[PDB]
Amino acid sequence: MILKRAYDVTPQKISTDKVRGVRKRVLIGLKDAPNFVMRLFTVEPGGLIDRHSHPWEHEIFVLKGKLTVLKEQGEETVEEGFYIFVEPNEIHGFRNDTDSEVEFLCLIPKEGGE
Amino acid sequence: GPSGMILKRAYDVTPQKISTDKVRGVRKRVLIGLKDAPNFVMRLFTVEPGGLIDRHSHPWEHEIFVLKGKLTVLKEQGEETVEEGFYIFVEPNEIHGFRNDTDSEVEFLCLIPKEGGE
Ligand SMILES: [Fe+3]
Ligand SMILES: [Fe+3]
Repeated sequence: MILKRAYDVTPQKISTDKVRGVRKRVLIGLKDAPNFVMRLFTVEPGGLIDRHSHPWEHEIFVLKGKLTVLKEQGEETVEEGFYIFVEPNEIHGFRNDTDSEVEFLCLIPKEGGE
Repeated sequence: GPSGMILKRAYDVTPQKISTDKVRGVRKRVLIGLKDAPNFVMRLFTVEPGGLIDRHSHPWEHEIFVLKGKLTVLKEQGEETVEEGFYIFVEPNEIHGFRNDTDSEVEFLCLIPKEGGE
């Protein structure tokens, strides 16, 4: 059994053509997980995960702040305490329009890698 | 399967009492359940003050994230208390349980493969 403070997992900075101002922690990865993986994303102020889709679902829980969720069309802001279920293949992305860090848990099936 | 995305305040799900031989003082909200999940389910557990999930095991893993309070985790050998912001991975067949030794509600997310139900 593994019991650990998520913050103590070293975050990975992501900065690409589609993702900016985002850090990813892999809490429960491929090494441990038989079926699905647990990540914690931190979105800096003005950070963005542009619209994309995958063959797998997402299960998300918003831990901190106000998260702007990009949808196939339009967007929706949610707060800490919301969960999000993204169906396979659904276009989605995220933005932080606030002045403080936003955090959310994101779990995917293992085929999605970590 | 279906398309779209569900976005919902977890507290708009009513916390239902769990009452079994091995559980007392616990409520559960099914967030992403069997009716919708392709692979694994998401539940939010509330352990009332003095609540207890006795040591047990099952043939699937747990992935847990502590949302509120101080959760006492029971292990095959001894116990350990963790707090909001901790994650827990329980291997398949690993003995585990939980207790709330504090005066206030403890909350944690718990995800299992959907073959274990919701
Ligand atoms: Fe995605
Ligand atoms: Fe269990």
